[PDB]
This record gives sequence, structure tokens and C-alpha cells, in this order.
Amino acid sequence: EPTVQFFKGKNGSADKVILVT
Amino acid sequence: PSLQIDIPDALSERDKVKFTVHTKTTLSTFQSPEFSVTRQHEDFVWLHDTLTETTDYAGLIIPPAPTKPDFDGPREKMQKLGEGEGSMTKEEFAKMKQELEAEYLAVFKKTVSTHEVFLQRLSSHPVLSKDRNFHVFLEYDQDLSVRRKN
Repeated sequence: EPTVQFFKGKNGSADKVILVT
Repeated sequence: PSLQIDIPDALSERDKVKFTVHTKTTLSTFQSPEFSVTRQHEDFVWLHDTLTETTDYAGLIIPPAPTKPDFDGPREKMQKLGEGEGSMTKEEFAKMKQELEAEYLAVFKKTVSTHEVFLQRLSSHPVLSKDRNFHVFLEYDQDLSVRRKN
């Protein structure tokens, strides 16, 4: 049911995922 | 450098995986110098198969289609993780949720890479980068569902 959202890291930041409510 | 594509983010929803396809171009063959669309994995598969089944393109070095990302594992763990929230302690819930996020992260990084490289290889190809369907894939705002059915 929920969705998982991914974000590419920019400016040296680390890529991460977010569990969406 | 006239046609540059990247994937800044991605999303797993139910059994579908959506990619944000971001394009920066100096070519006036595109309506806008910068634009983004949403594409499912199925759209990538459709793009590749459409190129390969173009008889004029038969023989061309067509880059391989990205494989389907596997979120079945993480999706099962996540939902079953969710049911036990009331029962579960409030200390280990974040423990294996963080471990679950890390599992999603591993899959995402890999599949985003494969999908992005697929598009970047198409952009550098002198014949394929001018293809009508490749153009549609990058620029067409709406969902590709109907154009994949006709």
C-alpha cells in the first residue's frame, strides 16, 4: 500500500530512500 | 552535450516503479531546452523493443534494455513490518525499518543506474537519438499506456 521514494544525491550528498506516509 | 539525460529520482509504488526522466538539450528539435517526464519500467522495455523491431534499425548496435527491478522482497518485508507496529517494540521497529530502507536503497541505486545508462547510450547514438519514439519517451507529458496499446 505505501510507496517508497528514492532520491539521487547531489553535491556530494548520499542517495537515500523515503518511506511515504 | 546537445542531448543530456539523467534520472534524479525514482519511486516504488505497489508493483510499479516510476522513474523521473530529466533532459537538458540545446537541440531545437525538442520543444523545450529543459523538461522532465514520468516513465515506468514498462516504458523503457517498450522503447527498446520498438527500436529493435524497426526494420531499418536491424543491425545497429542497440544498447540492451534495462532489466526489471526486483522490489518483491523489500515490499513483502516492509508491509509485514508495518502490521507488527503495534506489537513491535518502539526500539527495534526503527532498527529493521532502517535495515529495510537500506535494502530499498541497494535496489534503487542499481536499477536507476541501468535505466539511466540505457538512455544516455541512446542519446549518443547518431541514428537512435533522432528516433521518433525516443523523442516521445523523453518529451510526451501524459502516460504512455495508450500509445503502448495501439
